[PDB]
Amino acid sequence: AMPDRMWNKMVDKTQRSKAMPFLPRPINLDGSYVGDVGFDPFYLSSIDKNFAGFIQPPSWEETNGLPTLYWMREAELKHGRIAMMAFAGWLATDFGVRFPGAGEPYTSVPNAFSAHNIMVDSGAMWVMLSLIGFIEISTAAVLVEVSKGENDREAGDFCFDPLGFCKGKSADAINTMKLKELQNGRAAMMAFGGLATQTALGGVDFPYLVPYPNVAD
Amino acid sequence: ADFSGEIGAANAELGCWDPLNFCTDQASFDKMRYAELKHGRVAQLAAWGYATTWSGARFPGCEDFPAGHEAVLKIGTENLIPVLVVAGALETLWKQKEGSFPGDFSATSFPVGFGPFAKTEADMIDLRTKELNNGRAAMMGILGMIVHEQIDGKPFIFFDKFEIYAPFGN
Amino acid sequence: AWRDEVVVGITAPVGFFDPLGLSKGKDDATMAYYREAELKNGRVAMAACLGWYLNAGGVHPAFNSELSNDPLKAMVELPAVGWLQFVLGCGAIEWLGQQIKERPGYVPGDLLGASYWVDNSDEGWVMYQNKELNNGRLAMLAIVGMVYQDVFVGDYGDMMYKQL
Amino acid sequence: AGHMYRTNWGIGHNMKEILEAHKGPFTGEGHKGLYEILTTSWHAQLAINLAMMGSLSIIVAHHMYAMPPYPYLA
Amino acid sequence: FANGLVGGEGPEPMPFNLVGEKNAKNFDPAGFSERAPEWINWFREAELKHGRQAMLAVVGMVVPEFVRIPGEAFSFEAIPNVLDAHDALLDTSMKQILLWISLMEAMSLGALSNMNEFDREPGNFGFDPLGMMPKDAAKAKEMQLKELKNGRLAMVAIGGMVHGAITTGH
Amino acid sequence: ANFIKPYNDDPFVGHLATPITSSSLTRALLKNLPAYRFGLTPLLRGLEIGLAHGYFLIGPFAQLGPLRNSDIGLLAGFLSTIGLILILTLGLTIYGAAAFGQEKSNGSELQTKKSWDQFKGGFFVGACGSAGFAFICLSSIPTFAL
Ligand SMILES: CC1=C(/C=C/C(C)=C/C=C/C(C)=C/C=C/C=C(C)/C=C/C=C(C)/C=C/C2=C(C)CCCC2(C)C)C(C)(C)CCC1
Ligand SMILES: CC1=C(/C=C/C(C)=C\C=C\C(C)=C\C=C\C=C(C)\C=C\C=C(C)\C=C\C2=C(C)CCCC2(C)C)C(C)(C)CCC1
Repeated sequence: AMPDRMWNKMVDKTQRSKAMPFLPRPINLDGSYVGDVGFDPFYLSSIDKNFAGFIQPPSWEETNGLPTLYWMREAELKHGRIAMMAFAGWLATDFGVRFPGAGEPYTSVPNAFSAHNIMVDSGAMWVMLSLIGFIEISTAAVLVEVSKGENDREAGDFCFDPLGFCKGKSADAINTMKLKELQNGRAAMMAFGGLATQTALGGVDFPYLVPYPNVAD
Repeated sequence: ADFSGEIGAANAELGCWDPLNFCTDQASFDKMRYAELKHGRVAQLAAWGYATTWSGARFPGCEDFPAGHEAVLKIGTENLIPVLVVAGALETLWKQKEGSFPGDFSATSFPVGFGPFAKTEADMIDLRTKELNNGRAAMMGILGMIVHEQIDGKPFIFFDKFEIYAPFGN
Repeated sequence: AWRDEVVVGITAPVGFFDPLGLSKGKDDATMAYYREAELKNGRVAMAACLGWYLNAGGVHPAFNSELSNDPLKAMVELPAVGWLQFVLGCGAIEWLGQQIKERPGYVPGDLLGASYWVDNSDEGWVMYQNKELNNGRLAMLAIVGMVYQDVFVGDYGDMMYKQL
Repeated sequence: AGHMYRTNWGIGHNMKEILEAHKGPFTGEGHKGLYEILTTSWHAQLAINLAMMGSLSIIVAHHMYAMPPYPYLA
Repeated sequence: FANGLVGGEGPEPMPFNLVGEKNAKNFDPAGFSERAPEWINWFREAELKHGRQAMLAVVGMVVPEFVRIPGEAFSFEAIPNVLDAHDALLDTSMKQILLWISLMEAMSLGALSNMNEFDREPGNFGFDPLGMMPKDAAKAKEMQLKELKNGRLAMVAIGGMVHGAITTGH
Repeated sequence: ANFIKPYNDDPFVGHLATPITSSSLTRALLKNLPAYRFGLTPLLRGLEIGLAHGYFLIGPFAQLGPLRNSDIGLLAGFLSTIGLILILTLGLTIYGAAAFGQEKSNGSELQTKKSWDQFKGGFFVGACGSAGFAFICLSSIPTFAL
């Protein structure tokens, strides 16, 4: 009606998306972040909300607010890293690899598709949860600091480079490297889906296919 | 333009109720008015006929014919053709009076007009309005009846047929 | 001009909505009739919706809950005396409404005469009025949908949110 | 429920704000001014508290006979 | 006339136009365009979409030989009537189809949300993989006109097709 | 928005313009009631009021009176209603005498002796007749069944 539409504020009509020529370009995907092909059909990057409020209630204190892209990038990176890790583990477990010095519980496991249940029953999953939680809390606080505007860390930057693969490297090269991580991560995320749905419906194997003629569920 | 003055306006406020703007100029209005009147007059007679027949009355030599639209389907076409011939003739006879409201056939060969029925201009307008209104009602009525006949067989919805009280006719 | 003055009814999802342009050449009086009809049809729909929902739910504590839960079956079961009172009563209110309409300053749809205290300058007033209209518009469509379901599909209960 | 009102950590509700916001077309300024009254008048507080306490006692009487709460009481 | 949208301007004839010329030039008897100028863009987009879908529907109807498709469930031999397929594979294939159609359609909302303010040409989703659209505007418009004309034909075509079957052995 | 304002814009009168007191509905209903309607003569005002009040009074007596279950219950109810109407009529007569006096002049002002007397007379006729109408109606009740 009369009120000015937020469409104007959440999209740049002058320019247009690259992956999607028809759609206009989201005003936030300006290319600063790596891997930006201007792809946000749902214009989620343009949503105005400090998602950092999840970690710390906004009412607690006045903060500048973490830009949406920062939060979104964080999640994308995290999801990707986790997915890549999971994929490797699934296959290795399928190959039979078990912990060095492990015992019957691990050895007996029939297939990765069945490991979760047996492990949760064993209780080891609980142990992992507590450990993972510690990591989450120890590393998450940084986001609040960034939103507060008191720190200038970038998304995914945990200053973690033991082997110095990227130490003293041309910025352009660091860029391609980080993109490589993102690309591999995105691939892994999609990969896990089949590694799950297919296995559930069909059976676990190197191809993890489902008996087309036979039932799946 | 403003046809509010024309007879048959819905009411003082709405004026001419033309939802789809069929009428644009006086020329069109005259066309539409003529049609409305013709359909109206025809319908008024139709309702009367349908009721008479459906209730059971039949002319001499028509005691075995069916009633309703069923008649048109079953009764011989040969005995229906007369209707067309008696109607087409009338179509030719009626003569529109120039410079007069649509549907005025005063110029017809046989005497036709307000005659003794109307005196003042107001009386004329009243009779005209009543003719139009009753026609409008019948137009809806004949449809309502036929539709319900097909739907349930009850053309009158609440009763099967009318019973007449004609003392002198007896 | 109605189009140049109307404020209530124009909302965010679609703004002014007249795809078929059924109001382009209409005068103020015709447009007033339309708005009054819109509101009345909508308000009656809202009420009908609530009635159907209650009956379908089974909360019809009248006549010893003898009448059926199916709203359409119940109507047939209701004695005519009940229906006559309904029509006549509504007719009475209609007469009074006509009196109010004739009075100078009538705003189409206002039977409480809220014009005496508030005008459309107040945004709160226009907004609340919009809510009535919007909910009424939705209700109109709903009552038409529900009847279809009961008469053709064969159900008179929610087939959308029932599956928790 | 005890974590609904603000104290010293930002999060929470301020009763004054809640009361003042609730005003309508038929009630003028609404519930404005009530907070000060109930935070500066013991008599006002006692009124509400005493009425509610008495009302509770009456409820206890009804609910404690229909639903006997103790062994060998009924 | 719209706002310059390619269309109409057709020698194509039509003797059943109740109101207006029998030609297809500027075919807008109802007159929705002038009454609702702001909806012209939307109407164009909807027209194109309906037509394009119809053009695919006809060929989909003309391939009831189960050709290029395996699977007993999909066997056109098993499901002789192409029409029966909708209910035949409703929960096995129709749902799948919906998934992709739905995802694709939702992604276009950004453009359609404010068509008037945005500059995208109605119906132009930048899809010319073979890069073969007459570069010349003169013919470019002609090409567009062909699409519209063929699409309009298709829309009507499908109706007859399907219905026809509803009244024949197929 | 305030739906309650001082009446007649007088902040000091003992009355308020609430939706109930001053709404189109209330105004319309009260304007057309026989008591305040414009044009009605004193007699007609009384008649309408009487016709209305007599019809609903026969009910209570007929269905809950001492002889309700008797075959002559409706007749008894009618008689009882007539008795009540007489009592009310006495009241009207007495009120007029005290409030208006003995000789009047204005005329056609419900608030004068002559007008009041005419009003009272109308009430009596209307009330008694209305009660009779109810007797005839309640004698045979329609089931409105087809
Ligand atoms: C609740 C309500 C309402 C109301 C209701 C009511 C209150 C009713 C009442 C009613 C009434 C209360 C009525 C009455 C009636 C009456 C009548 C109807 C009467 C009649 C009479 C007559 C007709 C006559 C008589 C006579 C005379 C006058 C004398 C001589 C003799 C004779 C008999 C002739 C309404 C619905 C609105 C709405 C809602 C609310
Ligand atoms: C509407 C209205 C109103 C209201 C009212 C009300 C709400 C209530 C009322 C109520 C009432 C007002 C009641 C009454 C009652 C009465 C009674 C209950 C009585 C009874 C009586 C009797 C029982 C008697 C008997 C007898 C006779 C008749 C004769 C002689 C002998 C003896 C004495 C035995 C007002 C006023 C505001 C205003 C106007 C309108």
